[PDB]
Amino acid sequence: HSSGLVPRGSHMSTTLAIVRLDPGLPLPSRAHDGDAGVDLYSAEDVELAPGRRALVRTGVAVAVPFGMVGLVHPRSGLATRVGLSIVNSPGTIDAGYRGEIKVALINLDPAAPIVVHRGDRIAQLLVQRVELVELVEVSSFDEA
Amino acid sequence: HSSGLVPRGSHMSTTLAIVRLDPGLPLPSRAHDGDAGVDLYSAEDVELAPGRRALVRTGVAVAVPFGMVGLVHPRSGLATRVGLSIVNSPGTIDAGYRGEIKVALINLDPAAPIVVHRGDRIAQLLVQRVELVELVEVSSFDEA
Amino acid sequence: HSSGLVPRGSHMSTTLAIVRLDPGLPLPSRAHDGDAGVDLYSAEDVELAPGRRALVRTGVAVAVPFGMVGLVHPRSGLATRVGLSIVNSPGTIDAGYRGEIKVALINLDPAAPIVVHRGDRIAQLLVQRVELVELVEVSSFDEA
Ligand SMILES: O=c1ccn([C@H]2C[C@H](O)[C@@H](COP(=O)(O)NP(=O)(O)OP(=O)(O)O)O2)c(=O)[nH]1
Ligand SMILES: O=c1ccn([C@H]2C[C@H](O)[C@@H](COP(=O)(O)NP(=O)(O)OP(=O)(O)O)O2)c(=O)[nH]1
Ligand SMILES: O=c1ccn([C@H]2C[C@H](O)[C@@H](COP(=O)(O)NP(=O)(O)OP(=O)(O)O)O2)c(=O)[nH]1
Ligand SMILES: [Mg+2]
Ligand SMILES: [Mg+2]
Ligand SMILES: [Mg+2]
Repeated sequence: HSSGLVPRGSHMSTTLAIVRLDPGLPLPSRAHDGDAGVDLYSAEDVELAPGRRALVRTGVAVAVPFGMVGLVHPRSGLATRVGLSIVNSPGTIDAGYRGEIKVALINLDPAAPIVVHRGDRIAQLLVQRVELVELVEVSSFDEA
Repeated sequence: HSSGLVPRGSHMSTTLAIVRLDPGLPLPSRAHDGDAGVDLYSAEDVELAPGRRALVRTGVAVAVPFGMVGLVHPRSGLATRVGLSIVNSPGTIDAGYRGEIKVALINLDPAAPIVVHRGDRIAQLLVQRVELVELVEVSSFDEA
Repeated sequence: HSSGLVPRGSHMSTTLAIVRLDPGLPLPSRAHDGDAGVDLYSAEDVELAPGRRALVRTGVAVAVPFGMVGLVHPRSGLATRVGLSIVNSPGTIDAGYRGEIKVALINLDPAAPIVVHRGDRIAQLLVQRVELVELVEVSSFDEA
């Protein structure tokens, strides 16, 4: 009945430890139930003239579980409306990283600068399993 | 023997409900067996001068299963040949979305405009599981 | 005790067959334990003036398992420092592909050209499961 009970269908759902390096920002959350991503905030004010990029602090650190990856995606609304993107998209956040998550925002508009404010939602963070593959070198795919 | 039988190795393979909002376009399909993506069509004719972007209608809506994500990726051929990309790539399609899938195409060529026609394959849609992570705020990764 | 023993927690970890088409380059490896990606090398020297793109040979071919996808992501360091990106990111490598992996590098800097050398780490390759979804066409999401 209350939300502290893990419902049967979410028994196996994983936890992500997070430190709010900038406690002034809300915890990242999912916009709606079942949303793939939790939105990351900007800790900072930044203006991007057309074509410029910035490495923007999000004020969070996370501990992606071993066997998993964090993935930093552009929001579609800002992408379409003003041409905001992420140079290294999808940003790859490794299980072992304990640093601050940073977003390499870029202005892909021709002519209009983008102003981002501290407390704006600038990206989305997903968490997926990844295959930590063992390479097997072969001389031909025949043999494999 | 016939294709209506789910082969043992595909017993668990998931279904994706789709509505062809624009019934004039073929259903998205995989180019070859085991292909990660089904190709999305453009419902529309659009010309992108260098550096410009457009939000292009695909004529489909989908129901990504709960626990899953739809992911909209650029095709590599158009990317290399004419510099076509997707501003918000990888496009994030949430389980709860029942709208039309739209592709934010962008011309990354310097000098040559891209012409897209209705019925062109402009992107690829993948479907993956996602971890709907429960955030656990900690003051340090020690504690976690 | 020795590394030839598959530790219990990695019993199920998957193998990826690889051919070094250019045996002069090291095998792709993970920068640290639990890293999502193995770094791909450039087989070639290439200079990208601002805004230009190139399809760069990596000197490898791989056999992504059936049920899986290879994903080619930008490195964040080069993305931020010099504006290097990948036009079709995330590059989609299909299970059935046995060709050379190629990286569609692009210079997103305004003004400074990027020089890549043979033996530079230019991208990262991830491997994930993918849902080879069966489309089910419906006239409305009601019915589904
Ligand atoms: O390439 C895309 C990406 C998203 N979408 C749709 C589906 C997705 O569930 C919805 C929201 O995507 P984002 O969360 O990336 N956009 P934004 O964060 O700007 O809007 P919202 O506040 O709706 O989450 O937009 C597309 O049609 N095409
Ligand atoms: O970054 C990439 C992406 C793809 N590829 C190769 C492997 C992949 O299986 C193949 C096809 O990729 P796309 O489906 O993204 N390209 P496209 O749709 O233009 O061609 P096709 O008609 O072959 O699917 O191209 C690369 O070598 N590097
Ligand atoms: O969008 C990003 C991407 C990465 N990162 C951090 C987390 C990740 O684990 C770390 C390394 O990312 P890359 O491997 O993509 N960068 P690079 O290969 O340049 O550096 P390294 O040599 O550290 O792997 O950088 C971010 O903070 N934001
Ligand atoms: Mg959103
Ligand atoms: Mg294709
Ligand atoms: Mg790296």
